[PDB]
Amino acid sequence: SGFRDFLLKPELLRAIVDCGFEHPSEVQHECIPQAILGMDVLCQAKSGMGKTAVFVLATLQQLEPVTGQVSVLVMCHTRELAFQISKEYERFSKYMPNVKVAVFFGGLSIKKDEEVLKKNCPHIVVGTPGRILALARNKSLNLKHIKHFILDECDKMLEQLDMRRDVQEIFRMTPHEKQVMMFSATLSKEIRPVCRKFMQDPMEIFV
Amino acid sequence: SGFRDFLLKPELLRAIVDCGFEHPSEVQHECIPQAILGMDVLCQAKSGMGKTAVFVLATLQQLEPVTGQVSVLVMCHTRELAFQISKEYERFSKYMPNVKVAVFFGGLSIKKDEEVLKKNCPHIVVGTPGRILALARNKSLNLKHIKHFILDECDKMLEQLDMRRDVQEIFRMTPHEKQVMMFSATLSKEIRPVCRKFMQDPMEIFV
Repeated sequence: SGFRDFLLKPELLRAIVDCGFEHPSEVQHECIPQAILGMDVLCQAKSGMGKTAVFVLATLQQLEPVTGQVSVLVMCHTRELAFQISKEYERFSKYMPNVKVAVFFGGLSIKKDEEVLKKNCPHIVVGTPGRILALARNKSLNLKHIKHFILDECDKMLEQLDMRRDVQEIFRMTPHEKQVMMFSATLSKEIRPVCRKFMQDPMEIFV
Repeated sequence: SGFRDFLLKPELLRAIVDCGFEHPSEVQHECIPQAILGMDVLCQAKSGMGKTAVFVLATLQQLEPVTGQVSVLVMCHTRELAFQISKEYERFSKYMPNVKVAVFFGGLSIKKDEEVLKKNCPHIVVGTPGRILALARNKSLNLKHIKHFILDECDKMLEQLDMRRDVQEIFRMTPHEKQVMMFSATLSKEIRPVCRKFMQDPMEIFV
């Protein structure tokens, strides 16, 4: 199964080989090619289909790192998944020197997060709506350079009125010209339209 | 838990756990506790035993950061390993935003390496003997503050008479009061004594 069958940069393909993948799932086969071109995506895929890899690979492939600038924002509902996402970015960026990732899921002292943003500004930020919004509101987190807006476990986030509003306020702070992708193992018929309100003629896949 | 019993500072233990590390190798279990106390180390461990993690964690734990000066020097044989060591440092210094690392493995104009030391002096330097010595000789790199002298793939380095001489000249420029640690997948009986000449009653482990 050609991960090499995708148009990926050499350093990226090499990292994938090192991780021992060799077989994209049907979802990866149908999402990655379009995701790499910056197309918006709404994807419902069961556990094991490799949803994280889809956006991790797609965003690393499009990454045009600028020191002191955050260009990728990923948000999700569970703390465990947030760190697994960061783990994945590290795995696939093994041969891409200086690609920095930071996780802001909710640690006492927002000051610590501000210090990371100020002294070792990351290129990719992964976190929870509340904390991301707080950092954005106090100006520690500059969101004017986001080129990729990604939500994982997107239904759990948007189905809750309070978290939905937070995500909406954050979205409003980012550039219009950007890629938006959302993933979840479960996307009810009722929540799908809500996800699409953040996208532009997105590719859709439900399994 | 795994690394939770290593008596590492909060910010460091957190990075370890958040990065998904819960399985210290036998080598790491035996070396880390002593390395953290500043003990010199001579270690032979097969690939996958976590040699780099040993000195990355030990040195981050002992690091007493001073703006403008390098306190940790790591040198190895292969260019690829040099860059992965850098990734390891970045990974575990996740919650230590002020700590900076740089890689100088040659290949390009030394002026560029000089540019780094004159504007963004790192606390940790990783590179090849030839280039480190050159930067040291022209004064760009001040080695009078090194508290940790580390060699990975030490046998391949000390094996070559010319590379050995470069290492000896660099060593001579560092403070007497420092920690010296050497690692490799293979330490012949003939090169072990050569490694120990740079150490003071070191802990030795050969597996």
